[PDB]
This record gives sequence, structure tokens and C-alpha cells, in this order.
Amino acid sequence: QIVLSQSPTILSASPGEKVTMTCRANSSVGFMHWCQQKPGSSPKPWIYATSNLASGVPGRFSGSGSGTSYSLTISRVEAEDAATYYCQQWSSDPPTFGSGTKLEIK
Amino acid sequence: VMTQSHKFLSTSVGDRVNITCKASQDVDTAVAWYQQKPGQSPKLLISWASTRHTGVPDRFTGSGSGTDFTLTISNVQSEDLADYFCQQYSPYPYTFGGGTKLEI
Amino acid sequence: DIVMSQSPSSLAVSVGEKVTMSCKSSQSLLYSSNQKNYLAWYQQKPGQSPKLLIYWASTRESGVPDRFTGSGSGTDFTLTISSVKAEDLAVYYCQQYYSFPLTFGAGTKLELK
Amino acid sequence: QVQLQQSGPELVKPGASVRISCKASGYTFTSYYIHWVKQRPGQGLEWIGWIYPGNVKSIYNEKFKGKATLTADKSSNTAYMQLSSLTSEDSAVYFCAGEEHGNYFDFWGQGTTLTVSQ
Amino acid sequence: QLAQSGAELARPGASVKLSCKASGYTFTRYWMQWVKQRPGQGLEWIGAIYPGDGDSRYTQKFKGKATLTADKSSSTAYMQLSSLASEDSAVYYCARRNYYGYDAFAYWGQGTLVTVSA
Amino acid sequence: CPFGEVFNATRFASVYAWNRKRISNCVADYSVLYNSASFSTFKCYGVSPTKLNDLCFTNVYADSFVIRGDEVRQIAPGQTGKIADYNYKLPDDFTGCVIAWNSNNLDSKVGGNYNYLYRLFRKSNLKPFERDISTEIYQAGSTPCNGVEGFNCYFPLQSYGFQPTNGVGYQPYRVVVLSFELL
Amino acid sequence: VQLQQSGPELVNPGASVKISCKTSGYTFTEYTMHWVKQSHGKSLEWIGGINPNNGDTIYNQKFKGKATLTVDKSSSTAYMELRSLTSEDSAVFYCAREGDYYVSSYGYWGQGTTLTVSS
Ligand SMILES: *[C@@H]1O[C@H](CO)[C@@H](O[C@@H]2O[C@H](CO)[C@@H](O)[C@H](O)[C@H]2NC(C)=O)[C@H](O)[C@H]1NC(C)=O
Ligand SMILES: *[C@@H]1O[C@H](CO)[C@@H](O)[C@H](O)[C@H]1NC(C)=O
Repeated sequence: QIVLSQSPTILSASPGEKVTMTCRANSSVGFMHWCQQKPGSSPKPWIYATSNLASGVPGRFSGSGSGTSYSLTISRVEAEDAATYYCQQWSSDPPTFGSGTKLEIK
Repeated sequence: VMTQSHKFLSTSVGDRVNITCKASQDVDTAVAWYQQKPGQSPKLLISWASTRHTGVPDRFTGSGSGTDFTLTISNVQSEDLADYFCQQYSPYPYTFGGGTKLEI
Repeated sequence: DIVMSQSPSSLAVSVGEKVTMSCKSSQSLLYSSNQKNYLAWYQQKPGQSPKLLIYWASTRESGVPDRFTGSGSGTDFTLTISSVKAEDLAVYYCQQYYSFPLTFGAGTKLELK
Repeated sequence: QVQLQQSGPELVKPGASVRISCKASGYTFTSYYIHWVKQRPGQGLEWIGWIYPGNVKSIYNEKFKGKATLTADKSSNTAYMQLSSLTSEDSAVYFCAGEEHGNYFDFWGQGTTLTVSQ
Repeated sequence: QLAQSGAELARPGASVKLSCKASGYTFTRYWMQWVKQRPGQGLEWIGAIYPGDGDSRYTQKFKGKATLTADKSSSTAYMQLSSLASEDSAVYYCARRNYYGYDAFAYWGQGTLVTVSA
Repeated sequence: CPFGEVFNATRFASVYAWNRKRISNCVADYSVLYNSASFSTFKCYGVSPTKLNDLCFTNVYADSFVIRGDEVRQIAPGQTGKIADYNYKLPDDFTGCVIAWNSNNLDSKVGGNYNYLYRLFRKSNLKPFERDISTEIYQAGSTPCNGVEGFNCYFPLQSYGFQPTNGVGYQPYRVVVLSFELL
Repeated sequence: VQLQQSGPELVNPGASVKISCKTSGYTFTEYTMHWVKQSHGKSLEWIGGINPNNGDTIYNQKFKGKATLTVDKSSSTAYMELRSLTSEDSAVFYCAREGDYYVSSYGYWGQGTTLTVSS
């Protein structure tokens, strides 16, 4: 049993801002992958172990952390990041997704 | 197995030129790069595409990994005008890439 | 199945004559990688337990002195002994051992008088 | 290219069994895992289970043990999901997932959905 | 640290015993590796030997044709062509890897013109 | 300082296709080694294990794999076994340093990992440092077969099984060998 | 190496019989075994084989269900189990080894276990 938690479940972000969204987890876990799901379509692989960017992603996205809490920082928010960000977890237990963050522009 | 980009390659003196080898299957960073002056025998210049060899200037920077390897010769002098090679080291046979001749 | 047969069914040969033995396979038992045939020959008297004396393909085995020789490839194969001795009076089988139904037939020794 | 193309959207009566196809292509089918993901509408994703198609050995979630059974036919490069005893609450969208490196889904699949009809 | 070789002009039916004299290292533990080079069409790998033991390796287009041997006492390695033709008129090198096993061809010998038209 | 992509890498390869990375033109720190002590085995031959940043070599070749815990002793000069005679054999005059630590929270999954293959049967023993990636059929029996994988026709890469609910004898150890050379 | 069978058996029709192939002189788990059936002077068929390392069996299509091959590893003794004998299984049985290297599917044969059907 490993269960995650993404505490900022809805985030507002004006363009040209630095927004950091976090992933809190039960106990310990290793590296923490990420994923992005556009509303109404198949999701896309976004971030590898903590900080590699899946070879098809603009370089604004950068995440880091260690221990139990892992977080993702977008450098400059644009119009294209109107999607939900999920997370897997690389550990011995099977991959249980978190809740998510919805990132809306105001 | 390998393949190459340009069979012939034209540059001026100060220009920067990239030579690319695209491998068909996966080679986990084990290619190497040879130059061959038209008289003598080809010598080793870049191996494990990031790493350079001894006796080689810092001008030659090969880079890339995965299955796309690239050699960026920075400031091609009047000396470094010869063809260039590729390789693979993991599967048998160690089949070479084609030549790619550099010229003015 | 892979079926083989001896076209010489009877020898009828006395002491000291040139003999041949032949078997014809149904399909080719040439392993294309190592370029080896896979046949074998072995002798037995009508009383005792047989014993193998030919290796991978028409080769020899350390044992009885190899006066006999075999040869061939593909489908048609040979086994020849130059002179009949006292230890040559025995029935010889042609065995296929390439494809896994290992079937083999008989080729019978007889004597002339 | 590497792409896991799925079937069409399916609608069945409650109580029936559902077979989901997952045509893998482009990569070596007998080395990468195949996972399965459930997305209820308006909600987050949930894990179902995986089936390593070389040596078939399935693992299921604790809340998905009697409804979902997975088979992986090796020589066709297609995995399968036998969803059984279907009720109205299991009306959602189902993708595939492939992975090698531990839990990181390399190639997801386009959305095929499964719903009940009345 | 350097290889040394010979030269040859031969007949289209004959057989050639080339050479690669090795010097300066332990010939028992490294692999000797032979490549060929036609004028144009890039390089090509032929085969290799382990002069400590005699465990030769080959390529399927070049197995049976070149019968590589080695001799521990004289500190050299021999390749033996067979059924030469107009396509085999090329240049034949020998190369030792840098660190034995799985590495790069760091030491190359001078070319042996083998011209076997007629 | 190129000792930062060798140890803390994402996924090591198998034992049969043991990956190599070349290290050159930078004196390493050797600070995580023999001063962090989170590793299990530091059986380090030749050179002293405490004097590494003072000394300098010609070539620094590193390679890595993942083995079961009962096979961590096989990465050794000449100690025969199952992986040291078909997968990865050190030579008898190897100098360098052998590193090993536990990996169960990264490489194990509930239901087997099934992706850390190891080579079972080969026609002869291995040479020092010779690696083979081919998956050719061993054909232990009399007959040859055309890769059909039948009676006495094996797939030579047996697959490890890795679960977190095991002992210490069955747990993948991330083992990295350091090979150095003087001239 | 020398490879010994058991004595001659006289078996009632439709019975389970165990033929013992006791051997020594070599490590038993290294080479295979085989069993053939010489039907009173014409060695036409083969029953099957069994690898001592893995216990894997493979039988001819002529003898399916009526032939079973089971060999334990510790005693270095082979065993063949014939179930439901009929009037067609009146023959002698040899047990075989596989060469000195993996060169020939037969070699170092045994004596002849003469199994007739005693009605
Ligand atoms: C691999 O990553 C670990 C992560 O913990 C590194 O551990 C370092 O530990 C010391 C302990 O005092 C810390 O001061 C460092 O900040 C940690 N570094 C990092 C990257 O977090 C370990 O050194 C790394 N090893 C390498 C670089 O191979
Ligand atoms: C949190 O993880 C621990 C194991 O470290 C587990 O025992 C516990 O049940 C988990 N929490 C939940 C999901 O209740």
C-alpha cells in the first residue's frame, strides 16, 4: 500500500508566473514520474524519474525534491497548460495515481 | 546496423559542421568515430560518443546518445579534411557506417 | 514423419569383398548453420547389444580399427567396407537424428556360400 | 513509430462480459509490460493491473479482483481484458499502458470507452 | 603498441596467407580483429581470434572463407583467404581494442594491398 | 566529476549486456566511496581502498549490472560460479574496486520484475570481460533445432524473478565494477 | 562407463511395469537417456527420451499414453513405466546414453531386457 496526495487540486495562474505544485505521499517512495491529461483525450508522458522531460516537452517544466515530497515547477505559464497533471510513483508497490492538479488561467 | 547522412560534405574554413549517424536498432552509447587521411590508416578520434581520445584536440566534440549520434567539428582547419566513420560495439557483427567525405 | 530405408536388403557376401550400403532419406538432414549432415551407422550381431561406430556424418569412432568408411550427403549416403573380416558379420542400421521423430530402419547382413 | 491502438467505444447491457483489445505495434511485444488504467468521468485515474506478456503472470488490485481478468496472447502482440459482472458504475473510459523501466508508462493508448445502455 | 603487416599480389584461384605481426603488449590476452576496406563502400568487419586459446569468431558472410589462426610462440596472427575473386581486391587491416572485451578499435595497422584480379 | 551518472542512474541494464561508461580527463573525488558507507560490499583489489584521490591512472573504465544477493561473490578474480562463467568474468590480474549495495525499493515489483535477464547456458566459459548480447539457442541435446525451443532447445537468457517479499539471497544488488589501468 | 538393465520380465496383459536402467561411471545429470524397442529383430521405433537435468520428456506419436518416462536424479537410475500392455508390446528394450559429447543420439547401450506378454 502506497497512496499519494496532490494538495493543490485547483490552481489559478496568470501568464508569466512561476507555479509549484506538490505531491505528498504516504511514507517513503523512490523517484516520482509525472503525466499530463488534456480534458477529453488520451494522456501524454510528461516527466521521467524526477527531472527528465520525456524528449518532447518544452523546457519550462522542471521538478525536483527528495524523500517523501516531490514537486513540479513550471517556469512561465502559457495558454497551452490548461490540463490536469497526474503522478505515478516508482517503487516496489504497484503504481497508484494521485489525485491531480487542474491548472486554470485567469 | 548503421547509416550515414551525407556522402559528401562541403564547408568553408571557419564553419561548424555536424555529421550525424542514425542507428537502426538501439545502441546504449557505444559508437565511435574515425577519421581517415587518404593515404594512411584510420585512427580513433571519438569513442563512446561523448568521450574523446588522446592525441586529439578539443575541437572535436561528438555528442548525442540513444540512437542518434552527432559529431560537431567546430573550426575545421586546412588539416582536418578527410572522411569520417561510425561503428557499433554491442551486437555481432560490429558493422560500420558508410563514409562521409569532408571537402572545401 | 521422416522415413529412411535401405535399398540393399541383402548382402550375401563371403570373406574379403568390396561391399556398399546405402540409405535414402525423405528430407534433407543438413544443418545449414554448421554445414553438417546428421546420420549415424551402427552394427549389431543377432545376439548381442548394438554399438555405434560412426560420428556426426560419416566420420569414425575410436574403437574397432576403421577399415570401413562411409560418405554421402543430403539424401543419398554410402557405407563401404574394403574387406570382410570376422567382426564384419553383423547387421548395420542407417539412423537419422536431425529432426526429432528419430526413426530408423534395417539393412541386413548375409553371407555367400 | 510505437503506438498502442485500441478498439472502438463499446456499450453493453448490465451483467455482460466485456473484452478489450490492445494492439501493440512498433516495439518488441514480449519484453514490455502492459498495464491497465481506469478513468471515471470527472475523476482521477485508478490502477487496475498489469500482465507481462512473455511469461504470463497477472496481478490485480484489491478492489478489482473478481470483475477484471487479463489474458495476453503472445504471438499476436495483443493483450486482452475480460471485464466481468458489469454493473452501471463501471461506465468509464479505459486505456492501455506500456512500460519497461519500472512504473512509468511510455506509450499510452487512445481512448476507448465502455458504458452501460438502457 | 603498433601492428605490422605484409603485402600481396595473388591469382584468382589461389589462397593467401596474410599476416599481422603484433608487438609491445601481451598477445595472449587481447583480441586480434580483422577488418576489410574496398576502395569506397566503407569498412566491413571480418572476424576475430583469441590468440591465448584459439576461440575464433566470424560473420556469416565471411565464415568458411577466412580461416583465422594464431600462433602464441611467434607473436603474430594469420588470416587465410579462400576462393578469391574481383570483389575481394581490397585493403585488409588488423586492429586491437583499447581495453579488452567491449571497447574501441584504438590501434590500427598499415594497409595490405591485396590485388587479385589476375 | 563524472561519478554522478554511473552510480545514481535510473535503470541499470541486465547482467548479460552489462553497460560500460568511459571516464577520462577528470580526477574523481571518491567522496561517496569509502566515506559514505551506504554500500554493502567494497571488496577492492590491488590498490588500497583508502587512497584513491591521491593516485592517478591512465584509463578509468566503469561497468554495471544487477545480480542476485547470493551471486555478489561471483564478481571476483577467478571465483567460478554461474554468472562468472557465462555472463561476466573478471580476469585474474584485475586491479580496481568492486562496489555493491542493496536495491529492493527500486528494482522489485509485486509480481516479479521479469526484465532483469541473466544468461543460463553457453557453449563454453567466458573470456575475461567478453560480453555477448545474442540470444542464440543453446541446443544441449544431440539434434540441432532452428530456434523452435523444443526438447533440449533452450532460451539461454533465463529471466530473474524479483519481489519485495523475499529474503536477502533473492534481492537484486546494484553492482558496479571499477576497472583502472596504468599505461 | 557401463550401463546395466534389470532382468527379464514376464508381465500379465494390462499392467504397470518399471524397467530399471542402473548406470554409473559418469555424472548422471550431464547427458540424456533414451529408450528404444527392438521388436524381435528390427529396431524400427523409439519410445522417448528424458533429460536428467530438467526431467523433460518427449515421446513418439506411436506411443502416446502407453509410454511414460520418469527418472530420479539421486540414485543415477533410469525408469520407464509401461501401462496397459497388449499383444503388440512383445519386444526387447534397451536404454541408451548420448555419446561422449553431444555428437550422437545413441552410444554405450545396455543389455537386453526381454519383456514378453505372459497371457
Ligand atoms: C546519489 O544521490 C544521493 C541522494 O541522497 C546523494 O546523497 C548526498 O548525500 C549527502 C549526505 O551529506 C548530501 O549532503 C548530498 O546533498 C546528497 N546529494 C544529493 C544529490 O542529494 C549521493 O551523493 C549521490 N551520489 C552520486 C552523485 O553518485
Ligand atoms: C502507507 O504505507 C504503509 C507501508 O509503509 C502501509 O502499511 C499503510 O497501510 C499505507 N497507508 C494506507 C494506504 O493505509
